[PDB]
Amino acid sequence: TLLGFYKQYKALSEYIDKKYKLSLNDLAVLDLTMKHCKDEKVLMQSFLKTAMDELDLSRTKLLVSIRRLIEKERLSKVRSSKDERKIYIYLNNDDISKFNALFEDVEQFLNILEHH
Amino acid sequence: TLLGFYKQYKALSEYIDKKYKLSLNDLAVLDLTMKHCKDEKVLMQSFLKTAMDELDLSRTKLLVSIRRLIEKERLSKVRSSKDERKIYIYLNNDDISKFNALFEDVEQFLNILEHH
Repeated sequence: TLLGFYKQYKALSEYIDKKYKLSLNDLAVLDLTMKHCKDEKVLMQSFLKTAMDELDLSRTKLLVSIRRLIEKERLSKVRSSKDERKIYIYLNNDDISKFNALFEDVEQFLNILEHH
Repeated sequence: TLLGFYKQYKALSEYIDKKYKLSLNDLAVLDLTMKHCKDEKVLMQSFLKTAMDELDLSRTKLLVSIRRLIEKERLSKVRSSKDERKIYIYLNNDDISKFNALFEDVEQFLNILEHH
């Protein structure tokens, strides 16, 4: 069951990587943004604080994930308007359908792995 | 369930890393040395062949796990005296003792994690 768990993680991790060019860190971050950012803009700084705390990653590794997500069009960003130093992240409606598709696919691959 | 699994994996990895200075890849390989070089010295080029076959890891990956397991004195190697200067890997009785103590401890921690 240790070895079992190792096979699950490797298979799962290869699947996500070959299919969506994301890591599990990426999916952990994306899932956070769903809870804290559903069609409501959130300041990076505030999100990074919640995120570092909840997922025990470095600030540095989170920004890698956040950049990758926005680069791959799974998460949105906005600057300004008033203050050109406050950046905001958010999930729009297409980001959300994408989120629903990625996780149904990924969670269902995990259900299968959890048997064989 | 996705984030659950991620949490489990993060915690197990960190436990193995902090307490044993090993990775999951290592444990997997060690488990594999236990199904193959418990009773015989085994030729390393022969181990890897059946290792990649059964674990699907990078040859490049395996050679670093093996070497770490020997450096950590959880696996043993010897150099043919006879005609080749080829390398054999094997588990001795101290190694097998360390193997059972290691897997007992890690399986028990995994068991704890799989309840929360």
